[PDB]
Amino acid sequence: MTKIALIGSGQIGAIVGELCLLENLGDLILYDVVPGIPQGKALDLKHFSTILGVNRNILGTNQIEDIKDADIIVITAGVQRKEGMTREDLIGVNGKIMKSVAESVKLHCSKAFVICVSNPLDIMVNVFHKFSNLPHEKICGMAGILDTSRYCSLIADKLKVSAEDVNAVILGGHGDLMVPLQRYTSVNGVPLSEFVKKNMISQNEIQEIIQKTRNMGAEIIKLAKASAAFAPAAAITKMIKSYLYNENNLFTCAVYLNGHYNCSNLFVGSTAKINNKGAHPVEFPLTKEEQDLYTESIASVQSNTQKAFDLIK
Amino acid sequence: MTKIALIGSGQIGAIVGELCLLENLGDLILYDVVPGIPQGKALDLKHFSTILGVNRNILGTNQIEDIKDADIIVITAGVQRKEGMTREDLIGVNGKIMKSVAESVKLHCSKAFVICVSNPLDIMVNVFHKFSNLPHEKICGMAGILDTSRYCSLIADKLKVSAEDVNAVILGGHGDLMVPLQRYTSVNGVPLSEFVKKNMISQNEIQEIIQKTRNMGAEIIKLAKASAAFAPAAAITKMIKSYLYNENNLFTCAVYLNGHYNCSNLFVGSTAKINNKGAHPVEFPLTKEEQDLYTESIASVQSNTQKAFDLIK
Amino acid sequence: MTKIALIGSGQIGAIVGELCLLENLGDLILYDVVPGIPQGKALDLKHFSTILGVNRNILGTNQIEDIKDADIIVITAGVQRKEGMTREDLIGVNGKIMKSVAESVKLHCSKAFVICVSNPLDIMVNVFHKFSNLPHEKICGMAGILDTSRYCSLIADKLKVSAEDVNAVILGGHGDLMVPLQRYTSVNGVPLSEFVKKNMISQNEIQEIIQKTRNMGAEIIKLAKASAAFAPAAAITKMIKSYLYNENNLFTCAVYLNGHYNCSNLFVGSTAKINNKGAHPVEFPLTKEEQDLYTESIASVQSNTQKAFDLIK
Amino acid sequence: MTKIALIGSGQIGAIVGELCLLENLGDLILYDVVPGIPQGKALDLKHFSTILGVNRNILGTNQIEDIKDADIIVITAGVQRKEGMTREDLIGVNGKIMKSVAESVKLHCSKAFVICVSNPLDIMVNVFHKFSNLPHEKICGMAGILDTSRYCSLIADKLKVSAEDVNAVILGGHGDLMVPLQRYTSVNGVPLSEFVKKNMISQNEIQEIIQKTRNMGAEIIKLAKASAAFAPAAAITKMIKSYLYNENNLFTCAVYLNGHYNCSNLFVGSTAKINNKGAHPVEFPLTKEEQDLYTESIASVQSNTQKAFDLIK
Amino acid sequence: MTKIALIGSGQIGAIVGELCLLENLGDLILYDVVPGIPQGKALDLKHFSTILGVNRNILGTNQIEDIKDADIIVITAGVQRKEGMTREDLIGVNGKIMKSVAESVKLHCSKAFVICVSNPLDIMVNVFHKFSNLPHEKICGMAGILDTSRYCSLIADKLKVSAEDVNAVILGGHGDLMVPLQRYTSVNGVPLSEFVKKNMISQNEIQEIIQKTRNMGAEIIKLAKASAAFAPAAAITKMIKSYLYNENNLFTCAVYLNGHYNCSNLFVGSTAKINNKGAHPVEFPLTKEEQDLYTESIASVQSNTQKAFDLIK
Repeated sequence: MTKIALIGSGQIGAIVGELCLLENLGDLILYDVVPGIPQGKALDLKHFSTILGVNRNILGTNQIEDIKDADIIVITAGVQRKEGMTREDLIGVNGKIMKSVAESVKLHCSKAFVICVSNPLDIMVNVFHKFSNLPHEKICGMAGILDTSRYCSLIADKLKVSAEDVNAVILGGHGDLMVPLQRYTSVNGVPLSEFVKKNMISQNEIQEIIQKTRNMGAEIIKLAKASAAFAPAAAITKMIKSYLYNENNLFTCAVYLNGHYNCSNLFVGSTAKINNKGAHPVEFPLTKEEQDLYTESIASVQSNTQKAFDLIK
Repeated sequence: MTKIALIGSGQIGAIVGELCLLENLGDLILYDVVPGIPQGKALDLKHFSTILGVNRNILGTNQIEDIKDADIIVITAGVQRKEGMTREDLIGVNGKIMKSVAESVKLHCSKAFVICVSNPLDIMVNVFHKFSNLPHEKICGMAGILDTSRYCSLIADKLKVSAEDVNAVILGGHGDLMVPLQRYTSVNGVPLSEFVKKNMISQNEIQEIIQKTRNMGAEIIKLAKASAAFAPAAAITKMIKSYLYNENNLFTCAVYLNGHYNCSNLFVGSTAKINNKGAHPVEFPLTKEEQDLYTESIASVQSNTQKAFDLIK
Repeated sequence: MTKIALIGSGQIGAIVGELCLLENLGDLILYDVVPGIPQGKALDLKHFSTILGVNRNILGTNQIEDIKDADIIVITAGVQRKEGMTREDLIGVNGKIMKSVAESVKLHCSKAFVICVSNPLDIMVNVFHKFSNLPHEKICGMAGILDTSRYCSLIADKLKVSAEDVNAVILGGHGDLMVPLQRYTSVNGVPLSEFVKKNMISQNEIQEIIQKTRNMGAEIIKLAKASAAFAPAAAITKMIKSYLYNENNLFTCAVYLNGHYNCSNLFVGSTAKINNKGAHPVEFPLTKEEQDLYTESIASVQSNTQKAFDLIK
Repeated sequence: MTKIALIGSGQIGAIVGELCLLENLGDLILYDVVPGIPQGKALDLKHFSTILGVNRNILGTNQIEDIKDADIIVITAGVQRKEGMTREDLIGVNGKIMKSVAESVKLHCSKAFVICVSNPLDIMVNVFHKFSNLPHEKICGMAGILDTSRYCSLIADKLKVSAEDVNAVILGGHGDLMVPLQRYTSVNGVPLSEFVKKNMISQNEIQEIIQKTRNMGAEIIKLAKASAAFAPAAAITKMIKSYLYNENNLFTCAVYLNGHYNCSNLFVGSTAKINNKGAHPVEFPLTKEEQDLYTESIASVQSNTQKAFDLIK
Repeated sequence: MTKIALIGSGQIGAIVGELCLLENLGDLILYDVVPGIPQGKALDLKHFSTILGVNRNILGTNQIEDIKDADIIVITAGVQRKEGMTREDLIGVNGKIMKSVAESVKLHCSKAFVICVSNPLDIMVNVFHKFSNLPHEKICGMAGILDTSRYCSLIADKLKVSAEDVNAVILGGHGDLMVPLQRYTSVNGVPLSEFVKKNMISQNEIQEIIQKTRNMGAEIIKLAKASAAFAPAAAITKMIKSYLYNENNLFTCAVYLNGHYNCSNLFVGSTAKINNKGAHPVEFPLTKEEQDLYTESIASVQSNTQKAFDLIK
């Protein structure tokens, strides 16, 4: 009975649709502006569903009114960045697209939980909120899970351990001003600081890792000649699962802050719980230095978000 | 410990890699001729692995020697067809590529089980056999599973049933001369013929469905502007699973015929079992009319194969 | 949000609960008459859930009112048979228990879909219907998927093939009078009759297999000193999945017949579809000899159902 | 090709076999001393396998020589404790049974990786080592993962968070002298201490939770009238998976200490990595108070292990 | 210990301070921009306190940093409208003042609960939220209580009953687009509609009363040559009391809507509860016609709020 609408049928959308089918999360509505594309991918995905014994319904459409009564909405519509570009260079073109999608969600399915993915992520979540007229807990953006996966994955490699239970918190915008928190990094419960004391990893090796995390998006663009698609889709699916199954899992994602971390009236990457009712920030006790860094990230997101609103006229 | 080598890191390969990671089938070696591409997709796949709690190793490489000791080889290297083109139009360019891959497998991992996917499928399997020097049971191509999924998917839709237990046999080349067998089509055990007697589907509706099944590959290319990637990948992964886990499943795939169905010394789509030891054809008692259709399909594959060998000097 | 209520916290119930948790089908309500038992299994199932990363809610209770607003009900309450007993020996004691459970469902959650498992199976589905006051499509029992598994499993062994795509229809009561249909038995589409023609299996071997299928329930009792628990639980889960996810899969199960197969006003093992709206019988064209066997099975289920109603006073 | 041998076909063994089948980990060998019991459970597991589309081989046997060439061995053979008994009460009867299993493993498959589960756990691992003549890294016992899952499950409930990414380290014997480490407890990376500072949980509430974790095994026995089976099986499976797939995951489990934590020549619950080569202890920097508690737990295990060796003559 | 800060020491502020003292709600901080004014009113209020036996502390100040650690903040700073003006004519001058106060509250007492009173009310609340960086539940504006008191007062007069237990809901902006709800008007529990049926009041008399309620603000300006001061202060005090004493009273006030009444991301007059944690909207089921009126009011408040933000660059 659950309806999942993918607004954007590119790489990410399609793989998200694939991963939702694998876990039987819901019926799919594949939407795109470009004619034929969603219908073709929907055909493929049906055949895929037949081979693997999944039976959910899949509809490829160019009519956005087909999004009606979606329980979940995943927004990948928009242009992606190429080599040499920043995510912020897309601000003009994608802000306009995001507003249009917001307006459509507003009139067709105001009760949906909305995961925004268009870049620059945090900024575009703010645009979607402004024009959508949905409650703020029902809107979020995925980024922190992806940055966290990269950071953890690199930490796990250096420590010669499974990435499976390396966890971490990364605060702030999906960009160069991420704030990975060493204090909030653990390996199956054991803080990262124990591994530095045991000389299994150094402060410098960690700073190196943090740098690779920051530039990872660009690095994959450079190497693959396309932007990352699999990891973003898995992260999105993780957030969908947390909502549908009322899991109350604690992630980092772009979320409405409201007096948390000295910030109010802005969507930005932060620690949050996702359940039945949406995405809910949680504040943890930061040091002065940690909070200073986080505020600095929050200042960029503030500026750029204003810029985005300005450029939309 | 199992090593899976993906020769070709395009859409199909990557997704195959993705599905192999989801089921923990083995460590991946992502190979492509184009520099940087496998490395980047390997990065994305690692981060995808970290998010979903898979821990298998993933290596992106341009050095084909890294294929050494692969248990399994999936070949997607080659060019794909565009709108208006037939699969047979690729014969010239892909035959040469397949020969080169055959030669590489010959010197670097002669013990591997080889699933060919490059188009036109059946023809390219025969090229791979000729220059690889591998036993014929250790080589096959995926196609029948894909074509079956399509045909079963359409039969399921028209009968308003789950596709989950609609099974069928499609014999012959992966092309316009496929031979779907109505006699060998069932819905959770019940022959398709019972549904025609019950008037739930007509002989015309079936012929319509067989036509859509033939053109489906072209229809997706027209709509999606790219060739089917998810279904093919699932089909491949099924055949991999059958080999690795010694399942002895009965599929249709491109397999070495040797007196079966009045055909000898040719790889062509046919009923076969896949286990530990490879792909083994199985002959079922066809009617005259069925066999006649099959032989006709075999004849094209014969002709086009000879063409391919000729064009390779 | 989906609530799955297990009325009976024995082996079958607990495993069903476990399989439902693995696929995230819903929150569990584990009910039993015996104090402490459901609470303890619920603790174990929570710890299981924690280790496998499943987050659904699990409540062990002795208050049947906690079954309120269940979407799904699985009934395993009752006594099981020991060595030397038939299923029909439980008629007296389990009829009374079933009635009581019917009365409870009637006042606490009249909108649920109800899967009965207590033996003798078909009889006890008729009892539940009589005293529950639910629509007939909302009530069924599992058996035919279990018996089909056993029969397909033995066929697969003899043919040296994967059981994965061996499908079959077994009609009739879950007892000695099952009617497995050779004509509706296929191996990945290919009718069983093709394998008799190819001399891969003989009519005698098939009769042998049909006998072992009939006695299988007793053979496991004799060997394991307890009745089969894993396979039943899987079959149940499959029916739950076909209802929750509106799959419309075609199974054999105990369903309300209403002019189908010359039978009216009785729950008995038959071909049915399960979807959002419940279990719906489907009639296929039987031969005279098939229908005669099926009618004979239906007669025992009739007699024994009357016997059960009589013994309830 | 992987062979998993379950020495003991009770509740735990069967469920382990059920989980291994679900993930296609390997062919099963179900062994027990009592005739008929493994054969019957093997039948049920075959049928379960047929319904869920798993195809691995399952053999039920009373001939311990069938254990040959097992890659993995799970030992659950032995008596379980009843209400009012301690785990240590089983020392006499289970020590003898463990020695006999050791002697059998010694002559039939000396290259296996061995996961011991019979109680009292740490003690019985030491017995197995003594009489098996395997390398110490190839032997371990599951316990920590179960105790950790309980403790984390309770922490999660009190904090209103998903258990999914609550991690923790519990050191010491599987018994009243467990040492849960608050310092090494995190919620998706965030240390437990942050939740105390934020007043979301108190030091007393934590001591309460530690008490319930200690008594949990007994509490289930009291409520369910049988010992925990699902969570132990899931823990086991997780250690199997970490070995077979060379995951190098960091758990707590009974492992050979060798200068780690001021302890040498004893198997005891401790922090360890599991991979291709077996179970390897890892020492983390404990406080004086933590180490004191851990040494106290180690002392009991020492004493009781001696006791066990003594009672074996 | 409670500190109540009055930002603005005009008529309303002083009377609020008077009423707080009468009920011992807290220590007062009287702030104004004009030197000497607060110090003088504070003296008077101390003498008043001495006569009436109240002993709270009272500080008159021109230093806004004396607002630190205020639990409550009442903002009356701004210019009031004269005869012939609308509340909307103040938009330019008061928006700027409100922003400045917002900035000061931001740095000096971010934990306060903030009651805005400057006109035009709804619009200025939205300005305060924008620049203050406080959670939206911690900010509100008083208006409904005043409008409701006027409407209930007039209904009481016409019905010859005590105003004491005449209750009503008035939705929407504090202006000509108020929406009084007849359905939600009662006299000690008895709906207004019962009095129309009893012929104690007519539909026309009610429309007359609605009109007097809308113009009442202006009518007092015309007659008294100053804007209302006593009632506004009583209303404010009632909202303070509900916060400080955690009463959870259901009023109408300017509050952050978030998917309530088809409106999101705007402060506007609505039904809300006030407690410990701030002002929380509540949605009641409106008719189409009622919701249409309300949406119209919400549109003005939208437009003018935008206007206000524009006039502040």
